[PDB]
Amino acid sequence: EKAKSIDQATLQLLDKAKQDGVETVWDRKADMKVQCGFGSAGVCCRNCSMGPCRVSPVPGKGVERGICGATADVIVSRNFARMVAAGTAAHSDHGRSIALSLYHTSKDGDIKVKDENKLKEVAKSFNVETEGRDIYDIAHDVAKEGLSNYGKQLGEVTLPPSLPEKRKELWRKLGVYPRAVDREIAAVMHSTHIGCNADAEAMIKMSMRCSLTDGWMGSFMGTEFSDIMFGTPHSIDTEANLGVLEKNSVNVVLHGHEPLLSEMVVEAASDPELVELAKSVGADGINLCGMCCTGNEVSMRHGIKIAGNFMQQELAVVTGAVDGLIVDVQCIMPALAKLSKSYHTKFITTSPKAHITDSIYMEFDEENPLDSAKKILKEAILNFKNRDQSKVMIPELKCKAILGYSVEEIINKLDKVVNTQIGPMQTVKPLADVLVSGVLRGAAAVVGCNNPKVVQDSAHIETIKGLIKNDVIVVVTGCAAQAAAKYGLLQKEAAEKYAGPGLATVCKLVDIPPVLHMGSCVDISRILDLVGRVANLLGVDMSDLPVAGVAPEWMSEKAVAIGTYVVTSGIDTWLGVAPPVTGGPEVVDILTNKMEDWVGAKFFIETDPHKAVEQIVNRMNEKRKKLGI
Amino acid sequence: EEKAKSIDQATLQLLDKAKQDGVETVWDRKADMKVQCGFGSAGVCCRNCSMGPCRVSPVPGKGVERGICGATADVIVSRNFARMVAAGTAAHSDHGRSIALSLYHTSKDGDIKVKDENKLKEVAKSFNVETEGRDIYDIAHDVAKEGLSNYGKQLGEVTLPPSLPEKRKELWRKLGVYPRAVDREIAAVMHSTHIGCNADAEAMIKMSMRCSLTDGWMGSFMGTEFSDIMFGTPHSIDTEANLGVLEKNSVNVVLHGHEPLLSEMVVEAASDPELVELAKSVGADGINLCGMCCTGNEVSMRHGIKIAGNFMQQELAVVTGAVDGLIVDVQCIMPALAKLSKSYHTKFITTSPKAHITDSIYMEFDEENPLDSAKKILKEAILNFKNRDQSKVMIPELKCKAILGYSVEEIINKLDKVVNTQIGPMQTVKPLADVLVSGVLRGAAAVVGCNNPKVVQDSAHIETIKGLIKNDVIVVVTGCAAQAAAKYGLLQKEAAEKYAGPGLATVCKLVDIPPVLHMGSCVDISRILDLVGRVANLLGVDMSDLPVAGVAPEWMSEKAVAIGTYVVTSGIDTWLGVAPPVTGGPEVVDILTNKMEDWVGAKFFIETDPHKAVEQIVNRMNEKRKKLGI
Ligand code: SF4
Ligand code: SF4
Ligand code: SF4
Ligand SMILES: [F-]
Ligand SMILES: [F-]
Ligand SMILES: [F-]
Ligand SMILES: [F-]
Ligand SMILES: [F-]
Ligand SMILES: [F-]
Ligand SMILES: [F-]
Ligand code: NA
Ligand code: NA
Ligand code: NA
Ligand code: NA
Ligand code: NA
Ligand code: NA
Repeated sequence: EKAKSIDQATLQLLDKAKQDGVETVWDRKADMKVQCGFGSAGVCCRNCSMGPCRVSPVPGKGVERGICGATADVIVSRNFARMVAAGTAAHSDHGRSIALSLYHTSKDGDIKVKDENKLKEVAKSFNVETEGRDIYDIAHDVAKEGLSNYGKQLGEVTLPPSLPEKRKELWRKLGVYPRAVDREIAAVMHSTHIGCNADAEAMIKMSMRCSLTDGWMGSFMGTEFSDIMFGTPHSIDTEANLGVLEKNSVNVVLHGHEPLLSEMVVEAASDPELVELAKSVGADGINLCGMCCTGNEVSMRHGIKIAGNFMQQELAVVTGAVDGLIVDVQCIMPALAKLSKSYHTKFITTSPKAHITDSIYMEFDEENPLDSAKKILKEAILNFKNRDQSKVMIPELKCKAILGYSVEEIINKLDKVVNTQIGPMQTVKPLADVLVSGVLRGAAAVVGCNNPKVVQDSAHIETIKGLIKNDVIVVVTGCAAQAAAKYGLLQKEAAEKYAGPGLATVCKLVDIPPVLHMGSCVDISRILDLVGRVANLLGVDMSDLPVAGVAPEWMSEKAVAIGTYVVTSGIDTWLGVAPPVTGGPEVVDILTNKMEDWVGAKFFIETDPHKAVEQIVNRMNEKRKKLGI
Repeated sequence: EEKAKSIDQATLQLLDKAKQDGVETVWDRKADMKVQCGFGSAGVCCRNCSMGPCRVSPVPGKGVERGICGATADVIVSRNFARMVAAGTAAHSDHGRSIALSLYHTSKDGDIKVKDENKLKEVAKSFNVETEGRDIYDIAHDVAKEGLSNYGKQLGEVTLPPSLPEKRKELWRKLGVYPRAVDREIAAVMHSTHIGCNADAEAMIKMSMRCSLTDGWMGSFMGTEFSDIMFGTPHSIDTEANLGVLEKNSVNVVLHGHEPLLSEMVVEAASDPELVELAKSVGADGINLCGMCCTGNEVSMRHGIKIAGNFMQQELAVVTGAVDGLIVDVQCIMPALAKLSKSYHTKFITTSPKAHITDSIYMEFDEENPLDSAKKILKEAILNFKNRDQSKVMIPELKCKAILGYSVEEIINKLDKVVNTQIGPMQTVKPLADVLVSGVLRGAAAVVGCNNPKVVQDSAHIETIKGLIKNDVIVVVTGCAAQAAAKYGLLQKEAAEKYAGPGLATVCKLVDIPPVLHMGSCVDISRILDLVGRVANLLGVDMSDLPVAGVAPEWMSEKAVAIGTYVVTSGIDTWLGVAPPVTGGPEVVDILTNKMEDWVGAKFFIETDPHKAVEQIVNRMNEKRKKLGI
C-alpha cells in the first residue's frame, strides 16, 4: 500500500528485482511484519544471562523491574548508551586508520601529503613545530599527536580551535569533557554492565561525554587528515543516481566508508595497463561509481559519479551492469553476498574489519596500497567478459550535482561579497552577517540514513525543500546529501526553483546552490567547524545561534552518536525516526526537555517532516529573539 | 511443588524472613519475568540499528531466515556474543586502569604506598624498567606508565607476562588474534558489530578472542599484579564466611563491589582511634567489617576480613536488619538494593561515579584524599547504628571457617615443603608439575563464575567441586564460586579426608593445604593463568597440552563470558553450566564447541548437569594425558 521510494529509477529497478525473483531490503522489512514493541521502546535488556528481561513501557502496569532490579529508565538509558558507544567506535576506527596512514606517508610513497598549507595549520593545533622542518616529519608528528587522542591515559586531549571556549568550560562544569576516544567507549561499556550504573541522568551524561570523542576528535581528525593526504575539497561538478552506470563501460562501484581504498582505486583507474585492459575486453573504459560515504569522499575530491545512497545498494546489482562491487566497512548490507549470486557481479570485500561470508575477500594491503587497488580493480575489469548485455537494465535517470563545499571553500566563496576596503577576508563573517541581519533566518544541517520505516528519500526531500523555502540555508552530508543530489537540489538553478527570497538572494550573490553538500558523515565535523567559527566570531556560544540538525530517515548507531554530539555541542536536533526510548519516561524527559538546561539544546522526535520544518523555524526564531537578532 | 531457591541454610532462612517482611528478592523478580523470550534466549534477535528490531528463526530452514539487512542467524548470534565479550573486557579494563592510576600516584608518605617491593621490582623487569639503585617510587611510576600504555597505545606491541608461553604467542600470531591495546580491541569489536560490517561467524568470534586476551593477560593481570604491589601479595590466611559473620552488638559495615582501593582504605580507617570511640559512644561494641563478592575477596585474601556472602545473597544481607552501612563501588551491585534499603534503617551508599544508582546516597570516594574520604564514609555508617531496631534483627547463627590467600607466590611457597634440600630447586612450580605428570593428581580444574536464578544457587558449584576433588583433580576457585566453597566448608584442610580422592588427599597431607585453593577475586583469575603457564613453561609444552579445565557452573555476567573466552583462547577447555545465547546459530555452536579445538587447542562445553560435567572433564583430561603420554 505504501510507496517504497520517491525516486523513479529506484522504483523501476525495484520492479526488475521482483521479476528476477531476488530479495531487497524492502522485502525483508515486510517479512519482519509487526516488530517487537519491547525492543522498539527500549525496555528489553540482554546485558547478562539472568535475562532476557523485558519490563512494561507503560509505567505502573505489568512487569516493573528486571531480575537484577533495573527499572525501565535504567534499561532504556543503558541500551541508548551502547548505541552511542557503537557509533563512536565506528567513527573511531575510521579516523584511527586515517591517522595511521598519515604516519606512514613518505615523499616517494603511495600515500603523500597533498595539502601542505592545511597540515601546517593543523600542526599549530597540536603544538607541532613547522618552521624549517621537512613536511613529512611534520605530518608524522601530527599523526602521533592525533593518535594520542585515541588512547592517552594521562593529560588532556587536543580539541580543534573552532570549538568555543564557552562550550569547553560548560562541559567541564557538567562533567562531560571528553577523554581518550577508546577510553570513553570502554567507559560506557563498563557502566552498562549488570550491577553498575542504574541512573538515567548519569547514564545519558556518559553517553554525551562519549559522543564528543566522535564529532570533535574521531570524525574531526579523520576529516582533517583525509584532507591533508587526499586534498581539501573544493566546489566540483558531478552526476548522481543510478543512470551514471554505462552499459558499454566497465562499471566498478565503490561502496563503504574508509577512503584510502577508493582513493587508490581512482588512481588505479588511470594506469595505462588497466586502461588498455578494459579496452581489450571490449568496453569503452573504466566507469567508477561511488555509493554512500566512500562515494561521497571521492566525489567531493574528484567528482566521481555517485551511483546512489544506502537503500539503493541492492538495486545497483539488479541493473546487471555492476562488474565489481568493492566494499570496505560500515553499512554494507550482508544481503549483497546472496543477491550477487544471481548476477555476474563479483562482490569483493577488502577490509578484515568486515568479512562477509560467501563474498570474495581481497585484502587491501595498506603497505602497498596502489599495487593492491590495482590487483582488485583488474579482477573487476576482467569480470566484464561475463556480462550478459541482454539482461542489462540501466534507467535513463541521472541528475547533475555540485558538491565539494568544505569549510575552506565556503569561506573562499564568501570572500566574493567582502568589500576590499571594509571587512576581513578568509573569515566566516559574511555568513554571520546575513544571519545576524535576518536575511537568512538560520542554518540547518540535514544528515542521516535511509530507513524502511520511511518512504526512502521522501523525508529528506520534504525537510530540505521546506527549510530552504523559509530562507534557511541547508547543509547536507551522507545519504541525505546524496538524496538531495539525486533529486536535483545540489544545483545553482535550485535557488529560484525552491528557495525563499533571502536564500535566493544570498545564493545569487555568493554563486552557490541553496543546499551545500559538505561531504561524508565524518565530514559532519565540517559543520561543527563552521557553526563554531560563527559562534566564536559573534562572541557567543553555539547554543545561542539559530542552527539546527535534522536526521529524517536515520538508522545507524552512528546517527545516534552523531545526533547526541550535535546536541551536546549545543545544536537542536530533529529525528525523523523514533529512537527506542519511549519505554523510559525519564529518558524521554532528559532527551526532549532537561537536555536544554544542560547544554542549551535538546532532541526533537518528529516523523512528519512538514511539522518538523515548522518546529525548526519556530525554535530558530525563538533563539533569534533571545539573542536580539 | 517447586525447585529450591538455594542449598545454603542461612540463605533459606532469610528468604523466609524476606517473604515475612514483605520485600522482593532476585528470586521473586525471576518469577515475575515468567517465560523469557526464546528469540533472545537463542541469540537470534538483533537491535544494532533502528531498521529493526529483527528476529530470525533459531530453527534453520524454517521461518524467517534473515534480518532486514541480510544478517543470517549465525551473523546475529556471533555479533551478540562479541558484544558480551567487549562489555566483560571493558569492566575488567577500567578495573585495572583505575588500579594502575593509583600506582602512578603512590608516594612515600601518601595514603597509597608500595608494600611488596620484591613484587614491584620483578614486575618492572617484565616491563623493561630499570631498578638498580633507583628510588622505589620512581620505579612504581615508570611501571604504572608502561601499564597504562597497554590500554591505549597505538604503535608498537603490548607488554605481556613472562608466564605466557612463546608457543601460545606464536599460535595467536598465526591465527590472527595477538592482542593489541585493551581499549582499542574493545572499540574494534564494537565497530565490526555495527550494522553492515562483519557478517561472518568465524571472523567475528576470532575478533572476540583477540579482545578477551586483553583482559586475562593485561586488564585483569595488571590489576592483580598492581593490587599486590600496593596492598601486599596474599598469603595463607584464616577467615570466616557466610551471612552469620554479622554481629548484632557491633557496627556492621558491608563492602560490596570490585574496586579494592575503597575497601582497602576503609579497612585502614576501621582502626582509627577516633572512629572506634565513636562506635562505642553510639552504643556498639566495635567495627565489624564484612565483605561481599570480589571486593570482599580482595580484603579477605590480604587481611582476613570476614566474607558476608556471594552474589545472590547480597539482598538477604540487608534483610537481616543488621547492616548499618552498605558501601558499594562498581560491578554487580543489584539496583534493587536502593529500593530494598528503604524498608530498613540501612544506608545504601554509592561511591563511584562509574555506577550512580537512583534513590541511593552518593558519597564520591575522593582518590586525592583516599583515607580521609574512607574515614568520612565510614563515619556515616557508624552513626546510622543509632537507627538500628534490635527487635527485628535476625542473623542466622551459621558460618564456616575457610582458608584463602592462595596466590601464586604462596602456592609456590607451600610447594617448597615437599622439595628435597639436595635434589630439586626451590621457588619453582616443579612439585605441582611432577604430581600431574606422574598421575597422582589427575588434573587441575578452575571453578569460577557467578550465581544465576536458573540454577539452584551454589548447588552447581558445590557438586562440581566435590566431584572433581573426589576424582583426584585439585580445584582452584575465584569469585562467587570460591565463596560458595567457603560457605559449604570446602576451604578447610579437614575437607581432604572428607571429600578428596586418594591421590589428592595424599597431596593435601604432604603440602598441608585444603583440596580447594581460593586464589582471590575474578581479576585474580590471572593468577590461574600465571600458574598454568609456569607449569606449561616448566614442561616445555603449551597450555593446551596439560590436563587442565575451567568451569563456570552458574555464570551470569558478561565478565564471565570474556573470562571463559580468554581461558579457551589461552588453551584451556572450559565447561559452562549456564547455556549462553548461541543455540540459534548452528555455525556459532560448531565454532564454540568443535572447530575451536583446531584453532587454539581447547573448546567450550555446555552442560547444565554438574555430574555429567565432571565425567566430561575427567575423560577430556585423560585424552590430553594419553596424547601427552602421561
Ligand atoms: S541487566 Fe538486569 S534487567 Fe537486564 S537482562 Fe540482566 S538481570 Fe535482566
Ligand atoms: S527485543 Fe527482547 S522481547 Fe523483543 S524479540 Fe528481542 S529478546 Fe524478545
Ligand atoms: S543489523 Fe540487521 S538484523 Fe540487526 S537490527 Fe539491523 S537490519 Fe536487523
Ligand atoms: F548480468
Ligand atoms: F582492525
Ligand atoms: F515476543
Ligand atoms: F579470520
Ligand atoms: F532494622
Ligand atoms: F610473596
Ligand atoms: F586437542
Ligand atoms: Na582546522
Ligand atoms: Na556472482
Ligand atoms: Na524546562
Ligand atoms: Na609476575
Ligand atoms: Na574436529
Ligand atoms: Na543438556
